[PDB]
Amino acid sequence: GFIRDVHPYGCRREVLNQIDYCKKAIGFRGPKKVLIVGASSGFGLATRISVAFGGPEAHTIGVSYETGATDRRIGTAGWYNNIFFKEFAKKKGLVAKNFIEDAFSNETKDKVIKYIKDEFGKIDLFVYSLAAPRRKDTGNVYTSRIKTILGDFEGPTIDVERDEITLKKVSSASIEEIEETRKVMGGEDWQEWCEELLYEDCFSDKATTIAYSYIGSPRTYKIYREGTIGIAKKDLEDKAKLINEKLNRVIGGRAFVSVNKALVTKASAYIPTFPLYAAILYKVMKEKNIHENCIMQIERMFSEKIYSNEKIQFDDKGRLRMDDLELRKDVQDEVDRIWSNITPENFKELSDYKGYKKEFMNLNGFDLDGVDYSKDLDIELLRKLEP
Ligand SMILES: NC(=O)c1ccc[n+]([C@@H]2O[C@H](COP(=O)([O-])OP(=O)(O)OC[C@H]3O[C@@H](n4cnc5c(N)ncnc54)[C@H](O)[C@@H]3O)[C@@H](O)[C@H]2O)c1
Ligand code: NA
Repeated sequence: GFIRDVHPYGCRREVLNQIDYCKKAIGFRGPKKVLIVGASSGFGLATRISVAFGGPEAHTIGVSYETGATDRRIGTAGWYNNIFFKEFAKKKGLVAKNFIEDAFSNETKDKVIKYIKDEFGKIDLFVYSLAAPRRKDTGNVYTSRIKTILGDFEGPTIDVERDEITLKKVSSASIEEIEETRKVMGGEDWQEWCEELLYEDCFSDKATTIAYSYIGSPRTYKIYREGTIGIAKKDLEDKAKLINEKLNRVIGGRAFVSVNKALVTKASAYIPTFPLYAAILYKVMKEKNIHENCIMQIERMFSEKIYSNEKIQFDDKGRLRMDDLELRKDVQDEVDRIWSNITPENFKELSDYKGYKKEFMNLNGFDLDGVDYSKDLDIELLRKLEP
């Protein structure tokens, strides 16, 4: 029998690589009691590692939805990340709790809050960053769709299995899809978490909460500012204000949206035009030593913009812009320069495809220096592993 999409110890190592980046950094202080929804991967994971080993030596509750190994299956990356982060966190004497539940349901929130007042203590930083393809409740099921609102979006995607470009297309969304996508990817559940945490008295005074977005360049506005994702994110952005206002009154805190930069996801892999833009961008930004990955993105966000000596610099919209380096004039030009020369035949050498692909396999624990791949694994060893 063979591994599939996830390597369990490549996952250990990847978490560890991000921990080691954090341990070595200039270090910051601020949060001590931290709640993350969507803690098992991407920014949730990086945020969790950045607050635990960034030097705040903070305690964390991760909410995430993942499954593990049975005698037949191997389980998800996020599942293993949760386990290894616990392991490495307890070894440092920090609390890492794991609720592996549906975050959208009330009986989950009640589990979480119940846990906070009883054992954990007042949360000082709340990060909401779950990306689900679907939601529940009531008893209805809403599905998230990546679509336009008018016309078509076609552009190149990257087939990492076959190292080639494929032109893929995205059509227009029905009114209800526009609406299901807003229930999933908008800031409603965020808002409801926030409120229930506030009134059940779980926010430390001046406490902070973020949610994460993406804006992109004009090339992708049809999708990210105009489409079903853009409408979901403009809703999220809107709820940011309605919470900033509240927590500022009741407990003197703040809420806001952080606009992250272009990163390689699985879910970003089959949106048109973005895989290729990001691979180009990766090159551009590497030949300017300003490329950042997920953990550098978050480290920088905390130790320079949120929890630094200086005062917090917001955009003209109440949004923290961590895509500031991505959207710099010189950088965008160079992408637009390279874009017009890219072909299905030469793309591998005009964009940082290598790095783009490396970063894909790494999410899943593949292609990592520090791991023995030809080695075999034991299924009974992975199942006994618990969060
Ligand atoms: N390039 C991009 O398209 C791009 C760039 C920057 C930011 N983003 C934004 O990044 C944010 C996070 O990106 P990511 O890479 O961190 O995502 P990710 O997909 O890696 O993270 C998903 C998290 O959601 C958790 N989750 C999923 N369903 C859940 C559920 N039902 N209940 C509880 N938890 C659940 C998952 O367990 C996981 O923790 C997203 O909000 C996305 O919009 C996207
Ligand atoms: Na996340």
